[PDB]
Amino acid sequence: DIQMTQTTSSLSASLGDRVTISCRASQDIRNYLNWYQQKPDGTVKLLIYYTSRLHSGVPSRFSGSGSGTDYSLTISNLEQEDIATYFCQQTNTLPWTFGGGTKLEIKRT
Amino acid sequence: EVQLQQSGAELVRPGASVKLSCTASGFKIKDDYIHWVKQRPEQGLEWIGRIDPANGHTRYAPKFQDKATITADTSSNTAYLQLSSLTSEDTAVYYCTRYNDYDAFYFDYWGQGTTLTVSSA
Amino acid sequence: VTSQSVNVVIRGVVLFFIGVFLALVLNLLQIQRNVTLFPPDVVTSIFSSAWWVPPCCGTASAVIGLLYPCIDRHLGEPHKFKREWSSVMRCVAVFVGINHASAKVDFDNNFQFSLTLAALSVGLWWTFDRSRSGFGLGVGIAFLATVVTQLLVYNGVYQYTSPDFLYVRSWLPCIFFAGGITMGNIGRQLAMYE
Amino acid sequence: TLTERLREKISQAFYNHGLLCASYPIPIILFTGLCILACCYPLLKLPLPGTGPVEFSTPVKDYSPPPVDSDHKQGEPSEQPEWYVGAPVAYIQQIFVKSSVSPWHKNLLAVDVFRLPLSRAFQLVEEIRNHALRDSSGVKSLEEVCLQVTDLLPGLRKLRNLLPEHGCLLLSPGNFWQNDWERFHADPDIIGTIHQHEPKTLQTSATLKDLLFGVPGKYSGVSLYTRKRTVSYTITLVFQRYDSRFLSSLRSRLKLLHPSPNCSLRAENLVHVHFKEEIGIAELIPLVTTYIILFAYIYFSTRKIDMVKSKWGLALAAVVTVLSSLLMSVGLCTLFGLTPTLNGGEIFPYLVVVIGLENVLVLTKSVVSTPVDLEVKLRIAQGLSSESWSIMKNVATELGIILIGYFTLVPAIQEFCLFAVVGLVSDFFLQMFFFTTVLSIDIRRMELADDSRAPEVTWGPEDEELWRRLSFRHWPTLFNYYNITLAKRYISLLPVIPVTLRLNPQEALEGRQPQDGRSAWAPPES
Ligand SMILES: *[C@@H]1O[C@H](CO)[C@@H](O[C@@H]2O[C@H](CO)[C@@H](O)[C@H](O)[C@H]2NC(C)=O)[C@H](O)[C@H]1NC(C)=O
Ligand SMILES: CC(C)CCC[C@@H](C)[C@H]1CC[C@H]2[C@@H]3CC=C4C[C@@H](O)CC[C@]4(C)[C@H]3CC[C@]12C
Ligand SMILES: CC(C)CCC[C@@H](C)[C@H]1CC[C@H]2[C@@H]3CC=C4C[C@@H](O)CC[C@]4(C)[C@H]3CC[C@]12C
Ligand SMILES: CC(C)CCC[C@@H](C)[C@H]1CC[C@H]2[C@@H]3CC=C4C[C@@H](O)CC[C@]4(C)[C@H]3CC[C@]12C
Repeated sequence: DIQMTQTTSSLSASLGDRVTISCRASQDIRNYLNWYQQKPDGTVKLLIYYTSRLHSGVPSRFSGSGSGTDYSLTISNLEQEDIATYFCQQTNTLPWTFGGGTKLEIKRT
Repeated sequence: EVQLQQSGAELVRPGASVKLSCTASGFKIKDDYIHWVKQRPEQGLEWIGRIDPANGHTRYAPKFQDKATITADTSSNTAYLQLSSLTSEDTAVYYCTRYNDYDAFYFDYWGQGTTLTVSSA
Repeated sequence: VTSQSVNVVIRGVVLFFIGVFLALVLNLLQIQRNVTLFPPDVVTSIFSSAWWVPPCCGTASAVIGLLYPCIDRHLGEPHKFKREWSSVMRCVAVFVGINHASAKVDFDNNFQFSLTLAALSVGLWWTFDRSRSGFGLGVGIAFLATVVTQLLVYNGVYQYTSPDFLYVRSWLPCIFFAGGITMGNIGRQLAMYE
Repeated sequence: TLTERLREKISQAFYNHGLLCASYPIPIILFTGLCILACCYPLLKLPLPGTGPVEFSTPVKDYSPPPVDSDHKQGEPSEQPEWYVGAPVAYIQQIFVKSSVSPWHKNLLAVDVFRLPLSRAFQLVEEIRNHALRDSSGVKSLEEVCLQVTDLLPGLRKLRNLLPEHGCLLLSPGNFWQNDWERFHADPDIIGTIHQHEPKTLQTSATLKDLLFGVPGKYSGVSLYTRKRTVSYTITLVFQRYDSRFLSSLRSRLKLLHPSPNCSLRAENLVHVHFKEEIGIAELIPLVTTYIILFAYIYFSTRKIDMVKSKWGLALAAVVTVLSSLLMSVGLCTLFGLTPTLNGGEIFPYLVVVIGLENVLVLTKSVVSTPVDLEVKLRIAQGLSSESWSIMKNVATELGIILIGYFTLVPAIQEFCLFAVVGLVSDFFLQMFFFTTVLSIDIRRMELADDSRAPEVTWGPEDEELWRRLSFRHWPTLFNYYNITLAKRYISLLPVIPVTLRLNPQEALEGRQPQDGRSAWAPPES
């Protein structure tokens, strides 16, 4: 029943910059929010679980924070391999719901 | 080390049934649940359901309670998702997934995804 | 002045001590079939079950072991079959073994006790003392002394034992006869020694 | 009639073989020595000497309760001990809660060392009790798996409200205040109420504080404040059933709530602990009494003899004869096709007194009464002719009763009598050969002669397996309070779940109650 909303569908950012991604839960989810990165190739990888725990092999460049209904994901310096789409998933109520997803891109002109 | 190889792309006329497959390499499916995730091009990721291969207990989302059935076979180390009465709304990529931690419930390892298309053609 | 007076008291006190010690051991031997979750200490073994059974049984042993070596002398022809005291040690060993068995053996409570107990008792009799007068004395004392206390505990006023109830419905008479033949034999061996 | 003819025949045979017995002093004793070993010794290795495994380790990778009666006979090379058969009484889960504080300062008091960690105990217990699987196939919550207990034993009224009842068996330091944080906060003597029931002297049974803390006393003493340490306790969970999914979920939830840095606990194997039936001294007094009765009997059987050369030789020979006969018989019982599972320890003295020494003793009298002075074969011949039919009748009389003894339906008596018959026949053979040979050699020889940093939390290999540093009566005392026995059964100990708490010294200063520097309790003899 819980709906996760990512208002910023697209977030243009330059290489080497710090990028923040935020999604809002319809209700309190008790710090149960995981972040997934889907490459344009279609592969899906897990970045952050619980609310800020780094998964094995994920670079320390990625970090997360938040509580209650507001959560955020931060990237220290945007790399070329970090140009993908990111989803946030809640694991508080059994019908797990994913976010709308946000896509990153590089600045032009 | 741990991989979840999936079947190939599928194209089936509407009204029939499709049985997608997921083979697990690097681990035994008795240890963890197996999940199926549907991703339409713009509707975003959706949760279909899961099965416990060691017990056979399955649970689905209310949307897919009747549309989808999930089965697994321990001996072949594979899990199957079957869709019945295919309709044009089912054109999406389907991901086979497990999870390791049983409190955080994070989908640690994902399959490559199988594109499924339904049309009269 | 006379030897009888200065020896009867010694025999009686030694037999009383032996009887009370043997009964103290046998109380544990027959009671330890089950134990509480918390085991007790060694000191509590004294006066473990009954308040006044040690002295009464000890004085009964003393009186029986002084009377038994006297009936034969009154009749004549004292005992000569098992003069050696090692036979008496065998007697007491068999007595404690019988008590141990009755503590931790189980047979058919009907139609088997009357065979096994009687057979072992008569076997002990002719193994240790073939005195026919001794057998008559043992038979005439055993059940006669058992029945009065059995009726007393069956009446319900002093019913301190549940599993006995009616007389001639337990293994006690055989053990009582075995004790009757062990005591008395001990006393006559001591009397013939001194 | 035939009686005198049979007597003459048996006496003639006895006289004839006596010369043969005396003719070979060394060969016959060598034969006896060889046969004693050959008949019984090689199969004596099979019985267990008495030692056995008490702790069994099972990997947590895949665990199922052992089968109870799947096999009529257990496999020989199987590693599973004889007690590791049925389901365990309960599964014990320990949650070791270590803690530390930010930089120590002088304003902290001794009561803070107890107040700061135990404050979170109520919250931790509440989290454990309310934990549930959000996505489960089998069990859901702690209620369906916990070992329910109704009430304590009668006479333990003093422990009411200090031990759980009418609910899951969960032990924690919060039991001192009945898991009421308001009561704990309002309590003005934390150390006093913790050590209220502490015995003034050493006691074998587990202390109530030890039971509730689940930790050896060196980690929970008041003296830690001198070393700037902090009290560490353990929330104990007792499980009637095992659910790997639920246990893993509980561990993961606790690790998420209170992550423990630099923790490398293996959590690899279960431990099964089997508790034997403890035998008190009450069951031992008859045993030593009958042993000393046996010693008195054998001593009185001896000392009734006079030897031409020795004074204790043939008596020792007779004792060796009976001992070796019974040792041969207890082993040959297996070859007879009968169960050797009898206890033996209490059987031995009654067996010896039943076998007796009259037959061996009576042989010596005529032999030493033989009037022959020089010849030894002669002395053997007349002595054995005199003893003829006597030992025969003695042995026959002693053995006839045993058949009727085992003709009854009692299994233990039947086993005793089956041992007794073979013991008696082996004793007869051995006294017929070895004793006569040794007395022959004795007769032969006779005539021939004539700054100030608070220590950090560590999770080394000593925190794991901490239960084995508890009192040896810890678990039996805990289960006995609820009328649950471990005498014939075993328990399984799951790996400990580490929990680490970080504490703020400013918290103690803010919650500093008046008169906190004094307490009625004082560490005795320390
Ligand atoms: C404590 O447990 C024992 C068993 O260990 C109970 O004893 C049983 O009692 C019932 C009647 O209440 C008998 O039918 C059984 O034969 C007894 N079994 C044994 C082994 O003694 C005892 O009743 C329990 N007591 C309490 C207060 O719970
Ligand atoms: C000596 C004469 C009187 C006959 C022998 C009787 C004596 C020696 C024997 C025979 C019966 C025996 C008793 C039989 C049963 C019990 C109940 C149990 O708690 C063990 C002790 C006790 C109380 C025994 C003590 C010794 C005893 C009294
Ligand atoms: C020499 C004789 C005549 C004197 C009296 C003998 C005494 C010692 C005997 C006779 C009757 C016996 C009692 C008869 C019945 C019972 C009940 C049984 O469950 C335990 C032993 C007990 C309690 C016996 C104890 C010993 C006893 C009191
Ligand atoms: C006719 C006469 C000589 C026969 C005497 C037989 C006696 C000595 C035998 C026959 C039955 C035997 C008992 C049978 C069973 C048990 C139980 C066991 O746990 C200890 C030994 C014990 C207690 C035995 C002791 C000796 C015993 C009492």
